[PDB]
Amino acid sequence: WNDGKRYLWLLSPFIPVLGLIGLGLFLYTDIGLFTWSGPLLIYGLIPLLDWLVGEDRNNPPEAAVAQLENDRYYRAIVYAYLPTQYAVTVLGTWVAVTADLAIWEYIGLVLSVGAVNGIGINTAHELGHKRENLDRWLAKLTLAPVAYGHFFVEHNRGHHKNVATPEDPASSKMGESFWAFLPRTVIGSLRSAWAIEKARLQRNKQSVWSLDNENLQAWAMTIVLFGALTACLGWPALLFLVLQAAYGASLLEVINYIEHYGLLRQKLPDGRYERCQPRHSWNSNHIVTNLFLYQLQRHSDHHANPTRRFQALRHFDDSPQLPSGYASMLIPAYVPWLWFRLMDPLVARHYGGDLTKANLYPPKRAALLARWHRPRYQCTDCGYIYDEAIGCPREGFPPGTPWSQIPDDWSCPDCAVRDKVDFRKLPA
Ligand SMILES: CCCCCCCCCCCC
Ligand SMILES: [Fe+3]
Ligand SMILES: [Fe+3]
Ligand SMILES: [Fe+3]
Repeated sequence: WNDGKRYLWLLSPFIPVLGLIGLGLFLYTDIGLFTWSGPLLIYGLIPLLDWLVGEDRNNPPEAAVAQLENDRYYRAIVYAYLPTQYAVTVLGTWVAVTADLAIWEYIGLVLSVGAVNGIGINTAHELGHKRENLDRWLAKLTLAPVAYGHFFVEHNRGHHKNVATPEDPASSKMGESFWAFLPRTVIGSLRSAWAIEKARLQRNKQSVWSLDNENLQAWAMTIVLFGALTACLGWPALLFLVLQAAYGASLLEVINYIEHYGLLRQKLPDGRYERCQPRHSWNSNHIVTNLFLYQLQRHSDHHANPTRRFQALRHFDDSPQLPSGYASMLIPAYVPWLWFRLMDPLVARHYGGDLTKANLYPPKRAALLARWHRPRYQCTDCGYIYDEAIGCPREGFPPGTPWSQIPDDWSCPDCAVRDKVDFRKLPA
């Protein structure tokens, strides 16, 4: 079974090359428009190829899935992204602090570098799920230029666990404007990351202000990079880096807004939420954007099986579908009323006119209800095996720890989507 779209994945590592070409053209021909090579590319060009080329509801055969995850080329693709984002950042900073510029082209440079680092954040997300030790460090390195390093902890252990619940500071509520959502998600991510790492360290009988704190390990790389650039160039370099990092963080947060807008997970008869399923996240199958990003828009199979590699994701008929691709709907997300008009009918239709099973904004509940309501152990998902003789030293359990001493709320440390009570006791 020939994959077909094998070499077409190369567009994903090609975006930083596009930014580099734009910077080179600006430096050579001295034309201002070439600075805006990022905003134009991700606002007018991509949501034009997305219109030209339609859907694709295709899945790999089950037999071929075994060998798709053992191909080194699909990992070389992701690895190739790294040694061009740093080049783009360095060149952009040098140009912004050295060459004479007007205000608007300075803004264009900021936006271009920020966009490159936002797709860098996407690559970091793709890298941080793999259980290989080297990939975690590579993801931490990738998150450095955008200065948002706590993502590696938060996404892996507080978002994938609290999907589509009124507690997660990463799931939208229907009726909530984006600008009323950005501070909430940013602050909640900070607090949750700090709390998670402090809890783990305290369980390990060690102070939070230690070199083992992964948040500090992630932020040290950003501190080092920014300090080196500032020492080489000066304060304007620091200002430019701060602005571009802010824009990249905004780019990540708008996608977080889009993914799970309005959905909700139903409580089990006992006091816990049901396991995450493909019907708890929006999905789309637009070819061009799924090529420029690493199969990102299929945020159902990944977000219910957070170990399948990006080349083996599937399409599920039960999931809700977006009107278009992600890049197609970024302008109709900064504008609140337009986004509401586009989305609210779709949510109501998906829930069959019964909006008592939706994540409703508390201040706007009554209006929406008036307008729309017309009625040895193993993990069963990722295969991780816990052995009493080996134990889990990272989580604070020394070797020789009987299964009874594990807390009931403990979750699988490869996927964090199954609790202790969901494991299966393997036979001797
Ligand atoms: C939850 C996965 C994070 C995805 C990060 C992508 C952010 C950049 C997307 C830009 C699309 C135009
Ligand atoms: Fe998500
Ligand atoms: Fe993920
Ligand atoms: Fe697991």
